Amino acid sequence: SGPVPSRARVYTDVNTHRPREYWDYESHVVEWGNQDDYQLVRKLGRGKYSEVFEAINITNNEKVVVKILKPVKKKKIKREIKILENLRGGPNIITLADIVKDPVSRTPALVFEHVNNTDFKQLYQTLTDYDIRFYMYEILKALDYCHSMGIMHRDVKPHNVMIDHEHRKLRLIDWGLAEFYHPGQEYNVRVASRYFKGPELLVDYQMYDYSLDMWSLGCMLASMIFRKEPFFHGHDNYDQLVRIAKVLGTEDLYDYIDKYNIELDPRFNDILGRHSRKRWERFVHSENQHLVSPEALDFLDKLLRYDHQSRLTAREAMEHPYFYTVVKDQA
Ligand SMILES: N#Cc1cnn2c(NC3CC3)cc(-c3nnn(CCN4CCCCC4)c3-c3ccc(=O)[nH]c3)nc12
Repeated sequence: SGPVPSRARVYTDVNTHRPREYWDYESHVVEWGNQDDYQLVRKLGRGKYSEVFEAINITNNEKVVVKILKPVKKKKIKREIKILENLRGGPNIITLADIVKDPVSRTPALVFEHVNNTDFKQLYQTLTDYDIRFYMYEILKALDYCHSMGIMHRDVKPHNVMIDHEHRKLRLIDWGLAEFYHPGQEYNVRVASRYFKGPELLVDYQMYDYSLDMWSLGCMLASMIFRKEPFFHGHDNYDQLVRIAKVLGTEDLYDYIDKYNIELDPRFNDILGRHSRKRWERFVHSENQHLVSPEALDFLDKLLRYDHQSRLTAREAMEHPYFYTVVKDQA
């Protein structure tokens, strides 16, 4: 028979209770601003679906970030715009300032608030135990808010986390892969970058939910406290699952497959092997021990579970002893 269905443990029907317009992005009508309000200053980078620039809004002298899109299905641009508008003003969510189009080229561009970011390949190695808890807590506020609003980010990784360390300011960006959660919906598993993909994506289990973001968050926490980037270093999507199995063990994986009646791709049989569940101590050493504590390991263990239903929710994660000092300092 086929796979056993699943439903999100929390915020299951928040979209069902909303008016259709909230989540039916295919019928969203884009509100366009004036492209002449912005002047491109410099290129920040490119990508498969966009080129991004730093720009100046000449009507108020505000520094902005402009993401000029390459050909993308209009429903997907509508999805990103709709999600950004629904989440506007939410804790640590990037602000979509404007949406403009080149009148000649017909090329759309999304205009975002600017964050004076310090690239993670320099910032992360300088972070203290307290910095890691503080910033993890800030990401959790962004995830609990978007999940409570019926949205999964589906692309949580260091590149999508903008940090202005001088001002202790964090923003979760790039909502281009984000989706609305609907109970019973089967989603595309070809989402997220390889190292952050949850087991549900790797075994082709389509009835996933917000908990997908908690796995990616666990991958980020592990890379930060162990200074091991990436934490699960797969050569491809098949080997990515092997890398997780070598840490979490094959027994919990096969119990996960059996529980949801998942048909495993036959390629997996001869590569998964048999592996015991390792203890987190084998990743601890003299140069990372200052970031590792029993509460960091307890929290990590509760995020990195094969069974998406058994991972902490963003709200349960925020109540973890790992954040007691951050919570006390914010009060
Ligand atoms: N939204 C937003 C946003 C706010 N600030 N801010 C900054 N600030 C730093 C300039 C100080 C940079 C970027 C950015 N830089 N490169 N890329 C593109 C991806 N990059 C290409 C080079 C290699 C690594 C991946 C982006 C971006 C913007 C929007 C987006 O949706 N995805 C990504 N985005 C933002």
